[PDB]
Amino acid sequence: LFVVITFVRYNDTPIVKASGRELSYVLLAGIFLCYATTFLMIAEPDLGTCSL
Amino acid sequence: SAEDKAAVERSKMIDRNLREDGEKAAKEVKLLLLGAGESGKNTIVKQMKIIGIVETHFTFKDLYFKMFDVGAQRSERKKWIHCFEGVTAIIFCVALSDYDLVLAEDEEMNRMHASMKLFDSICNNKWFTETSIILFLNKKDLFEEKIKRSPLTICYPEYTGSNTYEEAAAYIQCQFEDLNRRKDTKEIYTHFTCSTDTKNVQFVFDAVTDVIIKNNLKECGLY
Repeated sequence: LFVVITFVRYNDTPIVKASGRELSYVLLAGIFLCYATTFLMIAEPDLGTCSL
Repeated sequence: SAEDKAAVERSKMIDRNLREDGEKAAKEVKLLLLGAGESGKNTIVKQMKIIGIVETHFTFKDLYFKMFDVGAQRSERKKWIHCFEGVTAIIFCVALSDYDLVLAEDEEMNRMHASMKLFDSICNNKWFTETSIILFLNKKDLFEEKIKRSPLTICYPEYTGSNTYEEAAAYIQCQFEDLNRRKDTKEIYTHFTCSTDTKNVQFVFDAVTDVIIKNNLKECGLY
């Protein structure tokens, strides 16, 4: 979230240009989802959780 | 429309040829060539060729170059230079030996200031914003031979350097590059050349390659 809000508020400096912009935002949201996988795993198996 | 199907066939074949030739031409790089009279553009064009509008074709490791020599047109540049808007290089040739010369049939206007005035008119023209200028400070040897005696102050009264060659040519480069106002977007690739086998073709190749990459990185917003 810190890196997301850093790019979001610095969305115009030549190094975020060099980072490719929104393709990098896609990468970083992918990292966010890969992290939330851990939050999802420790929960009770139930039925929906095992599917997700 | 039994025969008009053949007409559509002709149209499709012509469109195919059109697209192939168009992509072949858009493959190639277009370089303007301009400068004052006797700026030494002949020597420069001879070097790249060894490796109305006069079109000269040369290749340097693919990336086939077409060069357009325009000095031949004594006419209104304002209504002509609205063309050449798609050139990815504007080779400007100026001879540093012009600093010493008072006249070019132009009311004792110093040839150097005449060249700078033409450079100002062409670099800042609003047709050319993304096109990059490659600056050939030609005849570096004859300048080095002249500066040893005749002070650059005859051309640039505010110059206070020791008339040593490096401190003079660096001043001319600094002045020509500071003459470009829209430096935020435009780039000036100043180089020193003379009548010898320099890397001027290699330098044109490198500057053109860099400008191409800069343009493409603007296309995707990476730069």
